[PDB]
Amino acid sequence: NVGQFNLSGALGTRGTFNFSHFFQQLGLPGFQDKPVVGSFGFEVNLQENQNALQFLSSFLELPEFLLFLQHAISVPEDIAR
Amino acid sequence: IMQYFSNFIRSGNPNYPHEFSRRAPEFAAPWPDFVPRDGAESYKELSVLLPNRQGLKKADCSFWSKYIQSLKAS
Amino acid sequence: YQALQNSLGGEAADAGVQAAATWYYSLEHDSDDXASFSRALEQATRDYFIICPVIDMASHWARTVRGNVFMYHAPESYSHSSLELLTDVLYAFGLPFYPAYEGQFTLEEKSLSLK
Ligand SMILES: *[C@@H]1O[C@H](CO)[C@@H](O)[C@H](O)[C@H]1NC(C)=O
Repeated sequence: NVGQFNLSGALGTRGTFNFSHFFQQLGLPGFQDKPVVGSFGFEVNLQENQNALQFLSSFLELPEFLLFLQHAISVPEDIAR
Repeated sequence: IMQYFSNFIRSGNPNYPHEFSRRAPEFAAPWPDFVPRDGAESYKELSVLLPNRQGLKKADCSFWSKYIQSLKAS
Repeated sequence: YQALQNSLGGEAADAGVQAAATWYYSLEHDSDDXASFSRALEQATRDYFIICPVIDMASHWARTVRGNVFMYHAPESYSHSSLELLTDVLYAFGLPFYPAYEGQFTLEEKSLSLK
């Protein structure tokens, strides 16, 4: 839902980040159901950011990730804090 | 090899003698988990160097498990 | 669908030959990756239509004493896809020496073509 901006029931607009300015730069209506500048003067590519969100969503479904987590828990803090 | 098998009997993992310790094995190279995906499927070879290898009999077992099990399913 | 059936079929397969070739070459009928599917199919049809019939004919010609038999194989190239001639015809007819292709061939390709 973050990738598709289906956020009306999860996000309000009172916060200090300016969503109207963000969506105006992107040419988008807002919450559904030139260099673009986002937070802190970072240049934002929406398609790359949406691909990154899709990557994490599938990354969290891999059965290999649970095995990675199990093995990574055992790595000593002396070599990886 | 007796230390590999003892470790598995004691803790369920050939690499560790204890369930609540995760110190790396020193008697030989670590034994990887079997991950059932192409490119993975690692095994321990019981030779003198005890190496880790991937995809045992991949071609031959594809013949039996894919082609032959489909001939018998028709 | 038609690419997979037409390639290995049309008096070239019953329902069993298609399944055997599908297994042997890892051909996925219901994929959408035209790239990978074409690569696998091209490997499948090159053997069926080109390479193995050549080896069968050389074997028959040598086994039945029809004449002297000599076989070559030109390994895969990436260099001259703009030319429609394949590697064996380009070398056998000496295209590295053509004035129209000056600057496009190395001295090693000229030396190989001359041999
Ligand atoms: C968001 O930005 C626009 C233009 O920069 C501005 O007009 C608007 O007041 C801002 N929203 C706020 C400050 O809540």
